[PDB]
Amino acid sequence: VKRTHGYRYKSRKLLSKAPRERGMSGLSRLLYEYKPGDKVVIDIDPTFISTAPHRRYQGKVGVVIGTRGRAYVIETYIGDKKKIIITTPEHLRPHLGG
Amino acid sequence: MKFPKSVNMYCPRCNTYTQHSVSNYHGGQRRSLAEGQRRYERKLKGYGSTPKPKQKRFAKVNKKVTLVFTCTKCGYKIVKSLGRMKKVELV
Amino acid sequence: AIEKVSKIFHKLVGGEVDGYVVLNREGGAAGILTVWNFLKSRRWFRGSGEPRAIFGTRVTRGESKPRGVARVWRIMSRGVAVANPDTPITDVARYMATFGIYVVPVVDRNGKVIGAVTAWDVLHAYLYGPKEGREDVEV
RNA sequence: GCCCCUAACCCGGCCAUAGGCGCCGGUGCUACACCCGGUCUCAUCAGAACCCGGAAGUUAAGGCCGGCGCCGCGCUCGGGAGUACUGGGCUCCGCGAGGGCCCGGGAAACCGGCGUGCUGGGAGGGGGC
RNA sequence: UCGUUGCGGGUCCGCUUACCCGCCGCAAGGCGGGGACAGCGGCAGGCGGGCUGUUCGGCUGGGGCGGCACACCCCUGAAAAGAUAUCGGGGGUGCCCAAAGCUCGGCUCAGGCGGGUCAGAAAUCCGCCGUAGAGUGUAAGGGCAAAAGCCGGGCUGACUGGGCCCUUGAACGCAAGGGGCCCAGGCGGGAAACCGGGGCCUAGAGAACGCUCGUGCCCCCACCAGUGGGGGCCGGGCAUGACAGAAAAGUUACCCUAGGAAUAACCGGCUCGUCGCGGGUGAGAGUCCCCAUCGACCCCGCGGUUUGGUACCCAGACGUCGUCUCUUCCCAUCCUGGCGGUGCAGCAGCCGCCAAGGGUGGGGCUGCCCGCCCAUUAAAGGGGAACGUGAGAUGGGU
RNA sequence: UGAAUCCUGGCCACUGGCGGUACGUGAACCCCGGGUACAACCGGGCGAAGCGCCGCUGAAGGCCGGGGGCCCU
RNA sequence: AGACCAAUCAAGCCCGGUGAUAGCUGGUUCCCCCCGAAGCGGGUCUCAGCCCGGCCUCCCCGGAGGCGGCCGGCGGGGUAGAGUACUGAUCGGGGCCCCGGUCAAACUCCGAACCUGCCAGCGCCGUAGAAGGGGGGAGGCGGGGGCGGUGGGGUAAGCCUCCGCUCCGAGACGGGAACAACCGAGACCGGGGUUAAGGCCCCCAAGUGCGGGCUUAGUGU
RNA sequence: CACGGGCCGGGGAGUUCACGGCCGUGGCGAGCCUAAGGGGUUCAACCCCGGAGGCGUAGGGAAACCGACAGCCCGCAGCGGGGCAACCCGCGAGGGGCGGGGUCUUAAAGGGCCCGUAGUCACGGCCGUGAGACCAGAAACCGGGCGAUCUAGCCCUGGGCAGG
RNA sequence: CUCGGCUUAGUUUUGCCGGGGGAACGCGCCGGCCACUGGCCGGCAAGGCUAAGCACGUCCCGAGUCCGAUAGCGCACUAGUA
RNA sequence: GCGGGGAAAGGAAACAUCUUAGUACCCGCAGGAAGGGAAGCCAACAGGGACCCCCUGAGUAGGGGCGACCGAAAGGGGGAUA
Ligand SMILES: [Mg+2]
Ligand SMILES: [Mg+2]
Ligand SMILES: [Mg+2]
Ligand SMILES: [Mg+2]
Ligand SMILES: [Mg+2]
Ligand SMILES: [Mg+2]
Ligand SMILES: [Mg+2]
Ligand SMILES: [Mg+2]
Ligand SMILES: [Mg+2]
Ligand SMILES: [Mg+2]
Ligand SMILES: [Mg+2]
Ligand SMILES: [Mg+2]
Ligand SMILES: [Mg+2]
Ligand SMILES: [Mg+2]
Ligand SMILES: [Mg+2]
Ligand SMILES: [Mg+2]
Ligand SMILES: [Mg+2]
Ligand SMILES: [Mg+2]
Ligand SMILES: [Mg+2]
Ligand SMILES: [Mg+2]
Ligand SMILES: [Mg+2]
Ligand SMILES: [Mg+2]
Ligand SMILES: [Mg+2]
Ligand SMILES: [Mg+2]
Ligand SMILES: [Mg+2]
Ligand SMILES: [Mg+2]
Ligand SMILES: [Mg+2]
Ligand SMILES: [Mg+2]
Ligand SMILES: [Mg+2]
Ligand SMILES: [Mg+2]
Ligand SMILES: [Mg+2]
Ligand SMILES: [Mg+2]
Ligand SMILES: [Mg+2]
Ligand SMILES: [Mg+2]
Ligand SMILES: [Mg+2]
Ligand SMILES: [Mg+2]
Ligand SMILES: [Mg+2]
Ligand SMILES: [Mg+2]
Ligand SMILES: [Mg+2]
Ligand SMILES: [Mg+2]
Ligand SMILES: [Mg+2]
Ligand SMILES: [Mg+2]
Ligand SMILES: [Mg+2]
Ligand SMILES: [Mg+2]
Ligand SMILES: [Mg+2]
Ligand SMILES: [Mg+2]
Ligand SMILES: [Mg+2]
Ligand SMILES: [Mg+2]
Ligand SMILES: [Mg+2]
Ligand SMILES: [Mg+2]
Ligand SMILES: [Mg+2]
Ligand SMILES: [Mg+2]
Ligand SMILES: [Mg+2]
Ligand SMILES: [Mg+2]
Ligand SMILES: [Mg+2]
Ligand SMILES: [Mg+2]
Ligand SMILES: [Mg+2]
Ligand SMILES: [Mg+2]
Ligand SMILES: [Mg+2]
Ligand SMILES: [Mg+2]
Ligand SMILES: [Mg+2]
Ligand SMILES: [Mg+2]
Ligand SMILES: [Mg+2]
Ligand SMILES: [Mg+2]
Ligand SMILES: [Zn+2]
Repeated sequence: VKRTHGYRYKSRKLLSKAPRERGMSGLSRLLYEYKPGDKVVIDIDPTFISTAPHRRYQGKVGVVIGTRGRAYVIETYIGDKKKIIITTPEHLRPHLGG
Repeated sequence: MKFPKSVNMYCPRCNTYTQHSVSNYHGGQRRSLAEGQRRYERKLKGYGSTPKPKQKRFAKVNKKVTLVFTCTKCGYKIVKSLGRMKKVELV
Repeated sequence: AIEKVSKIFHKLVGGEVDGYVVLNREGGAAGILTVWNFLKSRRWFRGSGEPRAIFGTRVTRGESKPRGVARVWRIMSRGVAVANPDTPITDVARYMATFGIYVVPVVDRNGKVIGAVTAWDVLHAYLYGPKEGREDVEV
């Protein structure tokens, strides 16, 4: 039977947490202020799944283009196609590697 | 599912919230002067097979629930769909 | 009752059900269909097989094909006793133990079929009791 | 104002080395508490709680600090172990499923050892500008 | 039913001249009967395979029956980025809810223990423990403890007008559907922050044409103005589940055409579960005694001899069962030759080994093959050769 | 159906055919009302056969099983 | 008897519509030169067809960066193994607990090799034109072999169905006795030389080559 | 051991038109071209006339209706300056981005389409769609006619059938 | 006008045929893309004829980037013949 | 050439409305041509002025399982002119 494609269709491992990470996450990711040109890493937080980007963007590095209210507009790539991810900071981490 | 007979709803004409009476949508009667009905009656005249398709196999169990919300202040009517489910009971 | 036996044959032989309740046009119990109906009578049977070894000859139909398929009511058990929700379970158990038929139709007051009692239902009553969310009515 | 040093208090980050059980001590001008009342704001079955007004009593408890033991947890430590597993090559073995050699990576359980919160800002206190 | 359909009298009666039926007559016309009926034409409803045209879907370890792997969702397969198939495995979906939706506050669950009037395993009360062992509508997976659960207060954001992005649809074209972030209008809850464009997240989903409803001091309708009516743009609904959307039943052995070894039947190839044959093991039987003869429970094999699995070759074609006739080969040997064991006294029997030179026959029954049977016999073995051999026959069966 | 001869059982549920008072349904015409300066259009009334319904029919196409106590089902 | 109706009948013959239509089968005619595929994804009354993408080719615009490799910095991941701690399975010992043992595609405290994102460098390609864009023409939308994922299924299969590198199809030639895809290796034409795989008793170019040991079965080669 | 050809000679398959897209050239250019037809000719050629009409020059909107650029930045070529060169700097057509403008929707914001120049006519080529459409191939269906010397049935009128 | 039908781009709107109904008269009648009303505009159906300019090819004449005896018409010939 | 009767195959990748096509074919009737022809017209308040045929309008309006596909007229330029 063909693969089904719901928005979260092969995400058991990705959305699972170890026992020591159970419960609410810390709030420091909320407090980073990103400006255009900043580099961020998409690190999905499973306790806020409805605002999380698609599983294909986990671990990708994007560039902040701007803000939309409280979300950040991030320019990234899936293979060769440019993608625009709009997401809240709880699903973002600063990329220190350049 | 039960649904109220009166709700407080935004009225675009009044540009404010007003009380709205709720009722089921009922389709009006097909009028013989409708252009598509005039064309059909023309097509039905003369010899030939039945001229148009007529569906025989149906698959939906329920129709979409459509409700008419009438503004009690100005009479503006909003007809909205609540999705496909069995007929609501207006309470 | 008017269904073709080919529609339900695999579900019986494969054991996915222990029997069928056969309904008339009004939803009443016309009868019962189990494997024993297929063992008692061969009115349903038609031979088949792989294509024949047609070589060096003029034969125009090399493979047997089934064309007139028997209807269910032609081979069903007619006139089975039906049960009501207030029917004693011991009368059903006596029937099943005596005749080895493990399906009994259940009808409402108007005779319309609303379900059936299987031999697995009877065992459940004798072993545990009522099913979840059910109450034992007076007999 | 400013800079530096610095307990318990306030706001935090990481979220057990911070948790849990038991035992032994320290701390009280100030600060934190327990504490005293219910007219007022507010509150409930209940001034217990919440909220308000206080300051008689107390470090018995909480908080904070030090020590010991056990459990739990942590560690870029020793062993386990270059073991298990693995990327690349092979006219190398085996009847075969499979194994072996060479180049490159390399665990985990467990046993032992060590550890048992660290830290950012502020008030207060001390010293100078 | 409209017309043919006329004339008198009060829907009814009558009449004849229409019209119809028959007789006579070359014709003219006469006679009799019926009679505004019937008959005939148009229109309308019913019955109507009598006749005409067509449709009788797909996937498929050949087709068919079944199933829906045909549209969706979760886990696994899936090989630690992404993608990933099979008629692969385990399940689910075509809803339900005015709350099971929004928000604010308070609280803590399953279970256990101690005490307490009925009272009890389980009711309400006091206390202690309790990492979630509960709950969260609904599959599965994920999330959640001053909550995402339970209770209570106030509500309708399951809102109007729009924009951008993600997924469906990987990198890489491409519906509908779903989700996210916002701007404006106007609200709900809240001290505020903030949250609300349904349900904690991942499923419950429908083009064109047609119709219908909503909306606008809205646009158009043929020289001009008016009235009725019609059309248009924007949005909601009515449906295609074969779910990127025809309106659709059989049967052919009377069959026909185009093709296909993309695909079955025979033979061949591969495989050997099945079939046949061999070996290891030794519980147990054999008076005693495992192995004279056996061989439970298990295990290792060989053959290609039954049956199946597969679909590689052959559809401009390899003549389809058996038998007859005729030749040859194998050995896992039935007899004949040699040897051994025995639970071998003799007569017989049983078992093993070497050995394929020769023999292995005649009948009854059935289309058979196989098998059963009859009288003999040293014995009346089994297999292979395009299931040897139909350009050799036969033609009983299929 | 298939000479003759002895015979030819039970069943009208189904599929057909036929008969029928009432009732429901059932087209065009027609009538009434609304609408339209007229129409289109909208509603109602009347209502044939037929169908529903009730009966007859098997030398019509055919069918002829269970359970229970000759009886019931 | 679906018989027969002029060798024609489950619907005659003649001429006409008519060059009926055919996603199917057959055929499709001179030379050299350049580049050079595909049988994958999605949709389709779709499964022997077709369309949109991937892959080929030709032309043009554009204008400096690009990435089948490696190192490092900064990240992601939950497979192999491991474990039996959550959810389950399971054999024993000891007093619902403790100890030992057997397991897991739909279990996971841990956790590689490995793959992958951004940046910097190396390496290579690129102004004789990177990225990007436009236009014309396609073919093709049946694939197959080896090796690897115990991939998943199956008794197994020269079996079915996925994932990846390479090769055949579309690739000559040497070796493998023959032999598309095994090994070696990539061919403009002629000649000389040296090697690869593999071989060197004869067939058959090159050793009846060297040391040690084993086998007596022509085992084997 | 898949199918086709005995041999030889001769014959034997992408064509034409219309419309569309694109390319390579040629003419003219904010314009380009004539059609039918007319006059002349050395008479289907050729010279001249014919501008009807078609396409372009402006778009948006269903429609009523309304109706458009030289402002800024980046920057290839090129040019200029400096430098032994490397390279740096300036201007910068075309190209790219913004801004501005026309119009539709909306209460508006936002959003859609469009705007600061190139077309048109022809010749050759490739491809698409129709026409028979590269060549060969059904079983069929319909129109109008022909047939009962065969055969099937029947009607009218003749003939035949030893012997037992 | 109405009903049925064939047809037409003719669409609530083309032409006609058939069944049924059926005018008026110049102070009238008809048309102006649904019907009606008012205005304006244009006309006079239901009778008949009509040259020229246009289709065709048995036939005659001319021409040709056409074919050249398996080609070209079936026929270059005692071919619509045997 | 004029009047009438009148298909299917094929296409729509099935098929019935539709198309093919008022075609093939059939029946009737003329001429060297036939038919048409002298406003109950077209237009839009400005004006054309019988008819047929050619070029255009134009694959536009419009018809159509609004699918395949079908498809004018007025106006303009000509031949000729009564
Ligand atoms: Mg897919
Ligand atoms: Mg949500
Ligand atoms: Mg057949
Ligand atoms: Mg009458
Ligand atoms: Mg009549
Ligand atoms: Mg029929
Ligand atoms: Mg169908
Ligand atoms: Mg099929
Ligand atoms: Mg099926
Ligand atoms: Mg993955
Ligand atoms: Mg849900
Ligand atoms: Mg809450
Ligand atoms: Mg899709
Ligand atoms: Mg893609
Ligand atoms: Mg969906
Ligand atoms: Mg007009
Ligand atoms: Mg589909
Ligand atoms: Mg053979
Ligand atoms: Mg076979
Ligand atoms: Mg066996
Ligand atoms: Mg033994
Ligand atoms: Mg076999
Ligand atoms: Mg094959
Ligand atoms: Mg072969
Ligand atoms: Mg052959
Ligand atoms: Mg042969
Ligand atoms: Mg042959
Ligand atoms: Mg032997
Ligand atoms: Mg044979
Ligand atoms: Mg023969
Ligand atoms: Mg032979
Ligand atoms: Mg026979
Ligand atoms: Mg026979
Ligand atoms: Mg009888
Ligand atoms: Mg027959
Ligand atoms: Mg016929
Ligand atoms: Mg026929
Ligand atoms: Mg013919
Ligand atoms: Mg090349
Ligand atoms: Mg083929
Ligand atoms: Mg790296
Ligand atoms: Mg493992
Ligand atoms: Mg293990
Ligand atoms: Mg991977
Ligand atoms: Mg394929
Ligand atoms: Mg492969
Ligand atoms: Mg090929
Ligand atoms: Mg070789
Ligand atoms: Mg030599
Ligand atoms: Mg062939
Ligand atoms: Mg041949
Ligand atoms: Mg074509
Ligand atoms: Mg036909
Ligand atoms: Mg005919
Ligand atoms: Mg005769
Ligand atoms: Mg007059
Ligand atoms: Mg000739
Ligand atoms: Mg010659
Ligand atoms: Mg044709
Ligand atoms: Mg068709
Ligand atoms: Mg057809
Ligand atoms: Mg004339
Ligand atoms: Mg004339
Ligand atoms: Mg036409
Ligand atoms: Zn209002």
